[PDB]
Amino acid sequence: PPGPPGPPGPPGPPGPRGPPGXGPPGPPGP
Amino acid sequence: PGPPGPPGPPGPPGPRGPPGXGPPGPPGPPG
Amino acid sequence: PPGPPGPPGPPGPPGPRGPPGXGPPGPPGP
Repeated sequence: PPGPPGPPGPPGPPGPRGPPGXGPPGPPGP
Repeated sequence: PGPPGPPGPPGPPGPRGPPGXGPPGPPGPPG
Repeated sequence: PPGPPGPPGPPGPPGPRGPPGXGPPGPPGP
């Protein structure tokens, strides 16, 4: 018969970079 | 004597991607 | 007798997309 199965493969590659983040209004003028 | 066994199963997913790179807010109100 | 243990499995899929990034305050008002 065939031999036993081989080993699991390696982890896949990293996922893509996330989306850009979301700043507040600037300071008031004096 | 028999032939090679089947390939192994797929690996797990890769790691989550890195965090993204936000824009400035609007100008402040007038004084 | 059985054959040899089999070849390596394939890589997993890509990981999930990253989270959103972290912006600055806007410019001061006039």
